Amino acid sequence: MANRMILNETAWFGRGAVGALTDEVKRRGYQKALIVTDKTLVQCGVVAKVTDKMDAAGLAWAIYDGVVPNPTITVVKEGLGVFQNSGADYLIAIGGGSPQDTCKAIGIISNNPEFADVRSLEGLSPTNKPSVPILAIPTTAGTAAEVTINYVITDEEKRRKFVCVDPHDIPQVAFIDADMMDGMPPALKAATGVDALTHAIEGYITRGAWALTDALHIKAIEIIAGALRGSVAGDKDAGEEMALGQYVAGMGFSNVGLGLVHGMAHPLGAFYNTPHGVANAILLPHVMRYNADFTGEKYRDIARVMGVKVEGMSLEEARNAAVEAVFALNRDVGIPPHLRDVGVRKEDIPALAQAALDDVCTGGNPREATLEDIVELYHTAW
Amino acid sequence: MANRMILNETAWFGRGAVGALTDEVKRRGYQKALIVTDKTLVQCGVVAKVTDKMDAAGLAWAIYDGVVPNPTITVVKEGLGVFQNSGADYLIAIGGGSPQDTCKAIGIISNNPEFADVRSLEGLSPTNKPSVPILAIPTTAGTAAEVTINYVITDEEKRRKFVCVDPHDIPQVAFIDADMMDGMPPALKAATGVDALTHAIEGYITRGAWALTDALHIKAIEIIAGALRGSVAGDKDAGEEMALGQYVAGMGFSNVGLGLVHGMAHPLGAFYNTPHGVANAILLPHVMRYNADFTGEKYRDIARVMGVKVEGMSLEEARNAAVEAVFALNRDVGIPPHLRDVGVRKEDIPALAQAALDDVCTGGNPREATLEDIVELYHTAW
Ligand SMILES: NC(=O)c1ccc[n+]([C@@H]2O[C@H](COP(=O)([O-])OP(=O)(O)OC[C@H]3O[C@@H](n4cnc5c(N)ncnc54)[C@H](O)[C@@H]3O)[C@@H](O)[C@H]2O)c1
Ligand SMILES: NC(=O)c1ccc[n+]([C@@H]2O[C@H](COP(=O)([O-])OP(=O)(O)OC[C@H]3O[C@@H](n4cnc5c(N)ncnc54)[C@H](O)[C@@H]3O)[C@@H](O)[C@H]2O)c1
Ligand SMILES: [Cl-]
Ligand SMILES: [Fe+3]
Ligand SMILES: [Fe+3]
Repeated sequence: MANRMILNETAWFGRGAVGALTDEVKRRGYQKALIVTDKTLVQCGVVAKVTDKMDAAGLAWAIYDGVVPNPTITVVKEGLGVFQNSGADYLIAIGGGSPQDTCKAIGIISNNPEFADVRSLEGLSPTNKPSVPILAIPTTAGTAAEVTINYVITDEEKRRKFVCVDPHDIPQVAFIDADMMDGMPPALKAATGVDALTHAIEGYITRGAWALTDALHIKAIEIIAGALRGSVAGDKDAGEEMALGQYVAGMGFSNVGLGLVHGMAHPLGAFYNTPHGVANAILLPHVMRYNADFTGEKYRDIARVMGVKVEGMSLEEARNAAVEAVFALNRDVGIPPHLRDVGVRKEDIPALAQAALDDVCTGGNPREATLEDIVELYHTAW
Repeated sequence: MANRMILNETAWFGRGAVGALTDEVKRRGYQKALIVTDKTLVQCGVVAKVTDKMDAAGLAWAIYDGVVPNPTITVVKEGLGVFQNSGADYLIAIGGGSPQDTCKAIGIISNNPEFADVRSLEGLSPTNKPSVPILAIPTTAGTAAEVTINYVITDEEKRRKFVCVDPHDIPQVAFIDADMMDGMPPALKAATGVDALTHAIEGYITRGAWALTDALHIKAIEIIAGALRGSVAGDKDAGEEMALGQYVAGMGFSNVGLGLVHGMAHPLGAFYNTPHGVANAILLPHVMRYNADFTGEKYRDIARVMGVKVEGMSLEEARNAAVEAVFALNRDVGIPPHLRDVGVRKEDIPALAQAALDDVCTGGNPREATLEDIVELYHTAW
């Protein structure tokens, strides 16, 4: 079959890309905006960075900083609520995947009221109308939610993180600039960073993978690999690189899927509020082994673009170098090696496994996985 | 400053991507389409490939096959005309850069009546409204007009081919499938193909160049370089590869510019009806030389991805390998080596040089060029 690609029809890159917002707004005559964000972000004067420009440019805006890490259906509802009573024309998502994924949720439902519940929006959410125009402004080195046609919400009730995929999510314009992301504490940079790396690697070997997708992913890996460290260390230049690499990774996996690393990470989110960045970080290497054999020459390239001199290695050799380069990075970035460090409980392995087994992302894994295979993984990752 | 990226918000790739058309139209309830095309394409049962699917899907369509190679203002007017009298909800561009560039022209003017002239639309076209939704379906290994924000028109009167640039031009969906391109005779595959390679190389070294754009271009070069030959010799899989590479190149140069090769080729089109592809083809290597020194390590990369073992080479060495790899391909592909072979006159070089000096593309050249410098070029290319 043919492959479909869904990208931002417009996107801005580099320190100060946020400056281009006011004009994008004008250029397309929007009247009022609902800013969807964190309270942490508003307090740290990050949102101000945008509202201030909007103010000077005389642009109307209202805020909703109700989002919390791992956005729940109640948050999404509260937002839709705030949205419906603002004369808001569009929305601006300032923040990581949470406020951004929340924002996409709000945009879709506000036009597909049909799906007010928000369960009914999992998988390929059967929407008939494109979401309210949304401007994405990421503040983290990961998610790439600014380009992906997907959002994940948490159903606290059913302690399970569910993924929603719909080409109707996609922002009209994405503003990617490290200036908005400089605030990230080291731990946060590392976490989001590795999430992006995870995104890149899982998309390079996902099942839908093909020419364009592979090209994008491998490049993203390359970028991420050679900068996450310096960024976590503070090098602002490396931060700008990260900002790009995470975005590139999104251009790919969004249009092609991921794998178990994400499938085995979501349940971990829903179960212990384990930061996605950290979850993937911990699994990734292990899941990579579990996948090694079903990835042809892939890992060779992965190992290469990560500094490993894969020259003269055997495919098996390379496959270990790759998995190892990863382990190496997490350690060098401060991510705990085991799930036991992040409070995962063995008595839950069975539950999680099932949660993962079902999770939408899993299907994209190059190597089918059985409940037991996964159980095995969670353990050997504990 | 920041870099802005403008891509297709939606694109389909692969043999049969045209199949996804009917649905797209539906998933976004349009009503009627004006097919902008050739007669050659019509007679060759190529447009049928689309009209047939639309008919079966019960989609209304009207055709306009008045386009000709290197489309003139009169053609663009005649089209706008036919369009303004059809009940045309949106338009579908089936064909190379001509029917596609014609189509974008028609789409823009039909919403920015302000420029019914078509000179008043050169450079950064000051349009205030986005063009009529246009679905691009390329039939050639080049142009990439389906993703670039620019169309070029011919002012037969003031015989000079002028480039028009405007983010409003951009098609809503692009359908890239080698099935539409299989008809290209070898000389055509060759010509359009090298045009694509030309785009990739020029965009890789154009002044606006940066991270994302460098990545895209270098990948495109890689793809094109490794398939054009096979495609021209008949390999359908090589054809599918080309289809992608040319599109990829578009993703880059559209958003960053080109250089002299295109600036020196346009006047050649306007003057002698020289196929854009063959013109670029002939110049390219020469212009590359004139540029070598102002392209850092760029050529080294170019040479590599073209099969050149740039291993123990000096930057000078590599730079020559690159320019050579090109000469090598043109030959292998059947493109005449001198402008004299394509009827270029030596009495006119001064005219052309001026024409090129004024061409919008030129300014992107990494090395400033003077009228005389260009004259030098046209001569050493004759
Ligand atoms: N389905 C998928 O493929 C996929 C992929 C990636 C992420 N996700 C989802 O994305 C979310 C992860 O988002 P996230 O990692 O950005 O975190 P987040 O936004 O959920 O939380 C980040 C925390 O860091 C703070 N923060 C955010 N940006 C900051 C900045 N620039 N400076 C200082 N502090 C900042 C916030 O205030 C917040 O407390 C999860 O909900 C996850 O499930 C899904
Ligand atoms: N601004 C830019 O960057 C840029 C880049 C490339 C070209 N251009 C312009 O675009 C045009 C280039 O168009 P083009 O060379 O792709 O082709 P075209 O459509 O202009 O003309 C192609 C000719 O080849 C025939 N043809 C096209 N597809 C065919 C197929 N599948 N099978 C058999 N015959 C086929 C057509 O019938 C026509 O006669 C030129 O007018 C050029 O000036 C601009
Ligand atoms: Cl108000
Ligand atoms: Fe993730
Ligand atoms: Fe061209």
